[PDB]
Amino acid sequence: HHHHFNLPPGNYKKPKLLYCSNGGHFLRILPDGTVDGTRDRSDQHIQLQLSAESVGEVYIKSTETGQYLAMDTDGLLYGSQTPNSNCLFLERLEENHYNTYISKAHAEKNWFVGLKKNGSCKRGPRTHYGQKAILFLPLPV
Repeated sequence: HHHHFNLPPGNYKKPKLLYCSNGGHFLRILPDGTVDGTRDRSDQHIQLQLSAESVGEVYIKSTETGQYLAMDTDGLLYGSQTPNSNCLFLERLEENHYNTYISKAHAEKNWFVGLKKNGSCKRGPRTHYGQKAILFLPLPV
């Protein structure tokens, strides 16, 4: 493609929690389709199942509700009931350590999945390489 191909180690067999180093929040997909982050590890909407379409391309689904993480045309994250092209993310390693997710549908603009220090999701255009907001650490459930 038009991006590097350094991939993170690990597999997709088990669901995971995506911990964002920015404010220490776990990515969360609420039932109402809202996406944000919470520090509460017992939350039932932070358990995410990642699966790969093609190598380096993944879907991120909440095991609790079955919703797929998706980014709209204006760069906002939301939970989609069905796995369409806007639910695909390029899963890449960053700084030889973290996981980052670029919206495939908007990869030319580098719109990343990201969380602010206050736990609210960042809007695509507002994300950039170099921010802690886009840096995630996957933890097995």
